[PDB]
Amino acid sequence: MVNPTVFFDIAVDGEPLGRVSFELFADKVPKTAENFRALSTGEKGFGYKGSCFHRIIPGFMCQGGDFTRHNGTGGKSIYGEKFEDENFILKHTGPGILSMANAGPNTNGSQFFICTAKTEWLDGKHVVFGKVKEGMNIVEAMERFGSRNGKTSKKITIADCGQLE
Amino acid sequence: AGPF
Repeated sequence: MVNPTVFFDIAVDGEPLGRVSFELFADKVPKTAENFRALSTGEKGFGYKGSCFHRIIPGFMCQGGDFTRHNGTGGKSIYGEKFEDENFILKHTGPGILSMANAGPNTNGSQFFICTAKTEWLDGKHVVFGKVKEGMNIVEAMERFGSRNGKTSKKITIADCGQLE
Repeated sequence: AGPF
């Protein structure tokens, strides 16, 4: 079939930093992929546009998607406040992997993370549903603004986002 | 929300 492709235009303290596009594996994780896609277009009203990456740990991952509380404690899916873990077919095999952040089994909302390294210990706990297609260097560049505990030195936000294909 |  055809997997959706979405993009994120990143900005640091307002200054445009570049674009990152993802391939969502709708063929294997349809519901999870649809959720991310819809949140990227903003077709349901709420979405990712304007939200920031509140947690960046260099060498581990970049986390964002909490557009309601902006600190990892909020966010919601197009299915409600949270949906079940669709499946664990895909694994965290390396940099670029797009996975779902959560606070335990079946607590998927809108938060996600982009891996900047192989994080095998997350397999079976977080649903992998896509991967970076283009702009991986933009993701690595974002690490420059993170810290060991995740606190970011600058305001990293999703200036704009949408669907390409 | 994790990951830990």
